[PDB]
This record gives sequence, structure tokens and C-alpha cells, in this order.
Amino acid sequence: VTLFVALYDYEARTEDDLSFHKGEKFQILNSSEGDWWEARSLTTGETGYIPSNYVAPVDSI
Amino acid sequence: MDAVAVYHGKISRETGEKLLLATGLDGSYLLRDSESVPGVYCLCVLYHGYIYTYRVSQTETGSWSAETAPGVHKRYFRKIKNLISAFQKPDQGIVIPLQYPVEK
Amino acid sequence: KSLTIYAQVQK
Repeated sequence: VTLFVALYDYEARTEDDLSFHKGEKFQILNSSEGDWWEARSLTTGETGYIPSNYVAPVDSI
Repeated sequence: MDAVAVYHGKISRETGEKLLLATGLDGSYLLRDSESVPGVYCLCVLYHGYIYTYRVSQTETGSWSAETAPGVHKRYFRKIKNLISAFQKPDQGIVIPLQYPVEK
Repeated sequence: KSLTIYAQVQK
């Protein structure tokens, strides 16, 4: 597993959160945390935490 | 959450003042537990002979925030380590930027 | 007696 895509839009709740739209693709930098993963947007290059359940592997049915 | 190097846990207010005064440097800082309120923490920074204490706490959603002056917009952070980084920068609203971490 | 001052974020 390497790339993930956002399933739904999301407004950052905190300063270290990312704001992304449906379809936006990511690269996971830290999948250690429970429901919050650190990641980089491949659309903006920005880094930040994202909701674990708002994304799914790009090779998703 | 709270596994940062400057977190000292349950140390007394006076113990925190000592550790900071020892460095003799403005901007030296540490993080400890509040002496009487569960779930509340104190960010301590030395500036011109005094230890400035900012109260830090979580919300229901588990986001961290430092006590803000009335009329000023609060800022939230998922990880306490990002709240600290944000305050290492100049003109962020505190007496002096966090500069010398006093690790446990 | 105490060097601690309770502060708040100004910005």
C-alpha cells in the first residue's frame, strides 16, 4: 500500500489538520496513530493530519 | 498526545521555577501538570526573572489549546508537539518564543 | 515570594 484517495471533503478542525476535497490523493507519512494519520497532499504538497476513515487505498473497488 | 521531551509530569510549581531559573536563559521552557486540576497542563517559560505560565488543555474532540486572552481567537492542535512548535516562532502572542527546551 | 505569573496568549 502506498497511495490513498479521499472519499469525502474535509475542513481542518485544528491548525495541524489538512483540508482536502473528495478525490484528492495522498501519501501516508505516519500510519502509527489510531484514527489520525500524518500525510502529504499530492495536490498541494502540504503536510498534516487527516481522518483515518476519510481515505481508502487508491486501488479501491 | 503528551509524550514530548519537555513534559515533566507531576512536579511542583516551585520545582518548575527552579529548573528554569537554573538555565539562566530567557525562553527556556518546560511542561508540567497543574497542581490541582486534572487534565490541565502548564507551559512554563522564563522571561526576565519570572516564570510565565500558560494553561493548556483538551476539548471533547481531543484537540489542544492554550489559554487565550479575551477577544482573541483560540488556536487548536491535535498533537501537543505541534502547539509547542507553533510557539517557537516569533510574534505568536506569548512573552518570548519557546527557545531552550528543559527536558526531563 | 513567587516568580510565577499566569499568562494568556495575546494573538
